[PDB]
Amino acid sequence: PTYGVGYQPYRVVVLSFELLHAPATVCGPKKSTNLVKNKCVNFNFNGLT
Amino acid sequence: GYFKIYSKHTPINLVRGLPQGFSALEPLVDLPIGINITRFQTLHISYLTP
Repeated sequence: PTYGVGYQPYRVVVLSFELLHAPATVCGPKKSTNLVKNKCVNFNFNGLT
Repeated sequence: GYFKIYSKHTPINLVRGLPQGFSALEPLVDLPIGINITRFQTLHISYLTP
């Protein structure tokens, strides 16, 4: 604990995003908007726009 | 790369043979296993008895 600032331990985590020619298994969070009814709206349902 | 399993369960009173009739198979589950399959085998249960 009394070592220098540049001599202190840093916990390093390297995230490597691998993208092959295969179907993906990790995706970013999907969002949601409140459902509106009885009104001409631009809807998106699971990619169906 | 998707393994799709469809399933159906029916109460059949026939004793032997594949029954004749129509019954659609609702999908059970799809999995993105992404492997190559060319062969398969079934596993049965065994009843240990004295």
